[PDB]
Amino acid sequence: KKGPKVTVKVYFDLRIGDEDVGRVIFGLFGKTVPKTVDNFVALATGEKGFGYKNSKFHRVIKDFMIQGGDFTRGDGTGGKSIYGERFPDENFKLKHYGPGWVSMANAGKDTNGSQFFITTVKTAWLDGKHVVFGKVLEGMEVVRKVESTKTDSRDKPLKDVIIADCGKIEVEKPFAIAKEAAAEN
Amino acid sequence: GMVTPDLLFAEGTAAYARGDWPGVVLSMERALRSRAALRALRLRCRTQCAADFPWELDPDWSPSPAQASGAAALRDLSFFGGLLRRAACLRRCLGPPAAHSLSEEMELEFRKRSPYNYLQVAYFKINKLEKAVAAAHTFFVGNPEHMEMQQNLDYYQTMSGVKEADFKDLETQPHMQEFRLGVRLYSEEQPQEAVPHLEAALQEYFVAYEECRALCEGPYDYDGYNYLEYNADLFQAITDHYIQVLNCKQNCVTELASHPSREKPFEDFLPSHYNYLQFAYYNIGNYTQAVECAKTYLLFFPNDEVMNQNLAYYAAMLGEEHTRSIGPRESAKEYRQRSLLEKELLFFAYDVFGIPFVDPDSWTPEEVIPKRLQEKQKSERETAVRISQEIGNLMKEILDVSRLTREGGPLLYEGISLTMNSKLLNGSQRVVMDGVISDHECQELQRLTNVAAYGVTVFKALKLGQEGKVPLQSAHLYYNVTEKVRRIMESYFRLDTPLYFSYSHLVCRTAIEEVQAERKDDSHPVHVDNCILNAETLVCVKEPPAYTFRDYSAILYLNGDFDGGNFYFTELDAKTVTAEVQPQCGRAVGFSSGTENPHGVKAVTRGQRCAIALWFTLDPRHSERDRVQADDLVKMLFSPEEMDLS
Amino acid sequence: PGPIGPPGPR
Amino acid sequence: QYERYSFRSFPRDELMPLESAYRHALDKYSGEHWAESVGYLEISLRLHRLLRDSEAFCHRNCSAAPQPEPAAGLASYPELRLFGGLLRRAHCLKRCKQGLPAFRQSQPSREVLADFQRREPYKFLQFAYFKANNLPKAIAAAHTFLLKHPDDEMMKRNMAYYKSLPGAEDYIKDLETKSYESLFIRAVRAYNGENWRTSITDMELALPDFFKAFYECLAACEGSREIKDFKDFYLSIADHYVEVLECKIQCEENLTPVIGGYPVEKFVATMYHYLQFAYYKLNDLKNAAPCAVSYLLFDQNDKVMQQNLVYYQYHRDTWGLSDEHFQPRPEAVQFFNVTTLQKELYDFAKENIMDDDEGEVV
Ligand SMILES: *[C@@H]1O[C@H](CO)[C@@H](O)[C@H](O)[C@H]1NC(C)=O
Ligand SMILES: *[C@@H]1O[C@H](CO)[C@@H](O)[C@H](O)[C@H]1NC(C)=O
Ligand SMILES: *[C@@H]1O[C@H](CO)[C@@H](O)[C@H](O)[C@H]1NC(C)=O
Ligand SMILES: *[C@@H]1O[C@H](CO)[C@@H](O)[C@H](O)[C@H]1NC(C)=O
Ligand SMILES: [Fe+3]
Repeated sequence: KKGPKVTVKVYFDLRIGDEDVGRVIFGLFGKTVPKTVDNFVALATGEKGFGYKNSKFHRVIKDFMIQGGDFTRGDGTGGKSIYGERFPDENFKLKHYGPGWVSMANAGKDTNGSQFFITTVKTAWLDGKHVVFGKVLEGMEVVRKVESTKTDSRDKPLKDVIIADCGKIEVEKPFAIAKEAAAEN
Repeated sequence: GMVTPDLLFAEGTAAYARGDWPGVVLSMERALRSRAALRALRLRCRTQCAADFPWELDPDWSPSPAQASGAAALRDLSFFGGLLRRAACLRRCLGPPAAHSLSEEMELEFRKRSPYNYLQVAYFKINKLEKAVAAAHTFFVGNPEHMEMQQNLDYYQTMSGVKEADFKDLETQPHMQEFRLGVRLYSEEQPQEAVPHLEAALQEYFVAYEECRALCEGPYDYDGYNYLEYNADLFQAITDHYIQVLNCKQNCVTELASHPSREKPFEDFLPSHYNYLQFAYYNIGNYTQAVECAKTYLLFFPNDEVMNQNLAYYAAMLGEEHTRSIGPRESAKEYRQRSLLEKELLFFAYDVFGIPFVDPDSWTPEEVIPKRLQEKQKSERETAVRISQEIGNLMKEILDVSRLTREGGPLLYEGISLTMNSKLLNGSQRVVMDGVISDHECQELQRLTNVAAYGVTVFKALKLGQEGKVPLQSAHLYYNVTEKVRRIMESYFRLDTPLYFSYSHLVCRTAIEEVQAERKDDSHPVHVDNCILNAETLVCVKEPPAYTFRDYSAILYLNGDFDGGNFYFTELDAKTVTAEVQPQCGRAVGFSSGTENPHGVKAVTRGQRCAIALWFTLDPRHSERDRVQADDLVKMLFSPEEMDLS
Repeated sequence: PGPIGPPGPR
Repeated sequence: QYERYSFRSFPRDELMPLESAYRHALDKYSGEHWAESVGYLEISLRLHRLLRDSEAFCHRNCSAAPQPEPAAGLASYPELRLFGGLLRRAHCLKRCKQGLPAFRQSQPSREVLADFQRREPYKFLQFAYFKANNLPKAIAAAHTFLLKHPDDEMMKRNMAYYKSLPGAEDYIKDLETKSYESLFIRAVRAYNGENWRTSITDMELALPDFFKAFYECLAACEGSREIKDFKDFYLSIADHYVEVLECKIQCEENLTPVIGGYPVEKFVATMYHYLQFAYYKLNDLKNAAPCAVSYLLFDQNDKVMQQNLVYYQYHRDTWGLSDEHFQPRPEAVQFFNVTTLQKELYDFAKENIMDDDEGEVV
């Protein structure tokens, strides 16, 4: 089986208000989609002042996905990249094969910002519109825990979900992965 | 690794906000250099890969009996072997293809020379006034409608340290500067100093033309999200891409002839070079070059009377043997021959595939245009002359001049009545008509939009009808009514130019009664279909984020069984209301989409609101691309023609 | 006993 | 389901999109209505054949045409000549496709076309036939599916049960059969039965049919692709061709006949081997020598044929031969050139064009 090669890994630590529910490890495809992995890694490491630290998930719609990455405004209208404000779509070489595939959220065409979502079920109606650049490697149980928190009519979680930390883990040898669902022990 | 320009530009803008002048100078200079280096790299390997693997030519095809199939296969294999060799060479230079891509907002930022604005402020703040005045002059040349730049340059010039000669342009192309300098020197009657500048301008022009032609092989331009339904086979995809590339190469002619100081390009750029040169050479006393330049001018416009008189006078002054000895310049000959061949190919594609081409040159002979296109052009000329004569008669029979010369219209079809003209609607370029379609047509279109569910385009409706999901009579009626509205609206407003489609969709709006709580906010703010409404300063900016080519707008309503949903025309401050129209069946409101007609729609309180929205263009380059395919589909579906299968 | 037939997708 | 089929006169009663007919057939299949599902599956098969034949007829008028010679000046600009010729060919294709009845319906998706190519529908068909008391057609359809896929689990069980059934030992036939296959079988039988002229006639009929089918199959592979990256002119024109080239490379093997459950290896060289022996036994070496040279062209590591060549060479003057009777037949040379060029181009493009952004999972 042929699969994409992962080049960098990033980690998040999540907190639901007061409990620390765990750590999530993403592995990003840097040789397939560069300039989109770079934006994510730069914003995670916080090397330019602004970053994902102390940000929040604002859409936890059940059985669909969890979205976050708006560090400027509380709602889902803010966010900026390192290449200005918005940058164009690169290539749709990968699809949404199942749970745990990370992708870029956009409000039209060529409007990628800094907001991402993690799909929890297979979404084949989104292919060709959103650009996919990663896959969840560890901590699928934490994603499942966050997906089941109580929401409201606008999908804003009643208790806040906070990225209490974010960083970067280096990979010495690129390796391929399977183009299917992930983990789910 | 030549960091991309936009990352450095963002760094510089942030530093400017913070107040770190060394940061902005460092970052902005790096951004400029990075853009230049990437452009030079692209130019260098495109030229190198073209010169390593030249195109082969074996057009001696043989239709040998029982051997035509294999010969065709071998010919295709020759062509694609050559293509793959060039692609491998290009790939092994260029490097990472992510570096040469940047958004359109950044391109707009770079074409207006914003980094020079930032740099001049920074340089003044850190006392480098020479570079400050250079940057200020470059920015001022780029944008001529800035009084702030003018006063800044005044302040710099009064201060001791800088002179008049310090004003050097850091961005404009060399051939344009040489031409402008030589033409200015000509206008002061100093022919001795005019010829070397003009000859340098000619040489630079040819070099810059070759450089621009090699940067035109970029990505294909899918119109929006239509890359998800692109179904062209190999030889049709190649043809579409090549026609686009050729069109760009031909439009490089009108781009090398434009300067930001002028609002239109120079007319007849290259022949004008020769026109100036011949008279300057004559005034010097060099007759041989004079007759040579006259002869190379006559090769573009071969029937001119003035230049023929000049050549006859020179030849009388000279001897006939010398005149018959000399001929035109060879660079001009090669230029002209290649241009004619490319134009022939582009006009053929326009005739057959329906892909429009607007000629950038006024020296093209009529022999390179097919007969169908010539008939169409003659018809357009005749209608323009007729419209002008009618307007002249009306003005003889004479805001009010505007309200009269360009408002009355014949209203071709029957049953269409003028409900409100512009005066009763408080403005200019306004009309409300009634009875564009009957009730049965409205019901059929309503069924079309209810079943297929909400913007549905005419091409998409035709495809859906072909599959079987919607009735086909509905799709054909949709197509018919769109074309009918276009014709009536073009005839009402007294237009001499033809009118082209831009976009159209059928939309239904539903009211939800469970989300009406505390809903005091308006459904949609006042806007202008042309530019972005800045109500804060009561101005409008025509910018590439907005659809600046749209000229006229129209809406026709298909039902009146709801409450709310009014349409109003409003003033620029976006508060007061000037006129309101009540949607009904068959009522059409049409207006010019400029900045003199800001409009808005209210919220629907309950019911169903369904209408058609249409936008039209006067620029043939910006025509609806999906309309050609819809026309082909209609011809195929409703006017079949077999081909003698026996 | 009986040939196996495919499950009906639609 | 191919008796009432004619390309020239296709009934206007059953002209519907291929996808809709397939959808209705599967809907009735899941509804336990067998007769209607049989009818609709047969309709969809006939529609697929009509689409394929229309495409073949269209690609013959345009590409295989005499060339217009342009003026003397255009001979100094090679790129414009090449792409103007491509433009003219594309226009001829588009103009020719509008007039054919099969192209004025809605065209199917790539998934459905690949699905039909993989002979999947036949699965359903065979089951349906069993439920309508059509045992001979049931075993025929099972055999037709099994012929393309020999490693399926359920189909082997079905075929074992069918073969257990009495009488049904002689209805085994391939429903998707070709002309050259039957001609080859007949000629082989004649050769084995000590008769030479009949074998010669049948093989000489079979060769051009194979070549015509091969070139139509090559021309049918130049289809569309799905757009997923936005590259420059030469870099994207050369990515479409690489997919087309994969499909073309995998095309001589699909047309090879299968006898006894094993594909016949070296089909064209085998034809020439048979032809050469038959011509020898009639002492007509004037036709026996070129076939031997053609066989040696296709397979250069056969000592038997090289010895035969020596035998023919040394007797040149006895039978009055000329050097003109020592070259390969031209059709074989064309076949050899096309196949070898395709393999070389694909091997080249699998080192310089195709990106390395993937790997094997471990
Ligand atoms: C005319 O100009 C050409 C080139 O500019 C020069 O070679 C020639 O000597 C000139 N003729 C005279 C009479 O000066
Ligand atoms: C559309 O207009 C054409 C041209 O007159 C006409 O033949 C056709 O019947 C019309 N279709 C309708 C009314 O559905
Ligand atoms: C291609 O089709 C047209 C349509 O009638 C026909 O006139 C022409 O002869 C055909 N071309 C060839 C080479 O048969
Ligand atoms: C076809 O192959 C033969 C066998 O070597 C060779 O002589 C001929 O040049 C080839 N023709 C091509 C490659 O066009
Ligand atoms: Fe509007």
